[PDB]
Amino acid sequence: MMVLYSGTTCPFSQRCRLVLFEKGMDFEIRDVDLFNKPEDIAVMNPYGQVPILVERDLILYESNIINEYIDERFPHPQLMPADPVQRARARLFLLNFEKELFVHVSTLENEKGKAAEKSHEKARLAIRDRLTQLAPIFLKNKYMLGEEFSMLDVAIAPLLWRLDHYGIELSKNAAPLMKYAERIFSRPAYIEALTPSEKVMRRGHHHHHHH
Amino acid sequence: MMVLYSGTTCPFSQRCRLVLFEKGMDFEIRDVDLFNKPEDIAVMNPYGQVPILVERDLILYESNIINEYIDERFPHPQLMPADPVQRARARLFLLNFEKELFVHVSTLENEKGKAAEKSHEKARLAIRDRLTQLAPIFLKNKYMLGEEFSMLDVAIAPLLWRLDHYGIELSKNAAPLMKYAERIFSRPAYIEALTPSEKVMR
Repeated sequence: MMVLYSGTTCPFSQRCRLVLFEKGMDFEIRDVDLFNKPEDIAVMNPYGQVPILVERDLILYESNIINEYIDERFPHPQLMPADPVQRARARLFLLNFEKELFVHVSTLENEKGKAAEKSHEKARLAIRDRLTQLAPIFLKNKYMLGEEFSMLDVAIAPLLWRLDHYGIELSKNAAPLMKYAERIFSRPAYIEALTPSEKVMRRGHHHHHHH
Repeated sequence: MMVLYSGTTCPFSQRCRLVLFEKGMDFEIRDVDLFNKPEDIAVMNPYGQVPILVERDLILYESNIINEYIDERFPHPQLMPADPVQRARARLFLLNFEKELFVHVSTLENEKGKAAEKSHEKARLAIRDRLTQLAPIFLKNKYMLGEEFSMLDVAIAPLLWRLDHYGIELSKNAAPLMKYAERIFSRPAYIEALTPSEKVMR
């Protein structure tokens, strides 16, 4: 019985929720209010961040560490490729996502106040530029690795969900990336892993994916 | 035939050289120089950095990515725990070392000039503080994870080799850490992986 400490609107936590729902596991999600962070969070994770996975005497944090652990323990569906060559390639993509995309997500989530407005706009522009570079991939490819859903889709989906929430506008040539986003958002495990608060981030001009 | 593009004094490249000699399979080291960096380098790695590994049509960069792939291609000796819980813990420890130690190694290796002197000192202080926290475990641990040599030792060894080279002066509590460092340096694969240029640093 794994317990996941999950921020209600935390994109990193959403990665871990999505993995758990995709795998249909026995788990308990403990909702954490990041506006009022309990002290146990910093006891379990010296960096004081969610998500955190607790299973017996095991405590993991960092969403990609947690998800790699879960994928090895419960490989159905297999989210990291089983072939070693393709797995290394995928791990390198995940690493580049963290450096080129999710450091800016962290900026948008963590830096606060009028002093952060400049860094937020830099973060929005960097994300826009990099996402636009990814877009041509999704003309030929259903998901990041082709036909099969993978950890790459898991890792990036919470950012694609939040483009409107973050005030990030893409030019029209990024249309394939948004068709890909909707392919992820239509997945039944994605629909179920969304928190009620995350559902409210969906822009007012677009309907919700349903079963 | 694995090919490793290697910086002859690059600590991240030394990580990969160490892993390759630990595994003992066939491979070729290609030295890369700045001003002799082949134009092909940007196609392999758009960040323009070594180390880079090539095997058939596979191209990898980032030392931990390269080494993790070598560890899985050639299982023995295993550089990560076989137990999934222990391995997850070790992957988390490695990730934390990148943020707590090797971001500062990168500052020392890459930032250049008088503008960088301030950040170089900040990098030296941060490394000193973290290594001081770490040192007491080697009163009781042969290697980072205990009795078994692992990727954690691989990852940290080029930094430990370079403490004098980087001008990093450790606190009085570092003696167990330095005895641990000599335990890595006396490994036959570490001796093989040292370049003539690295040997001069100590």
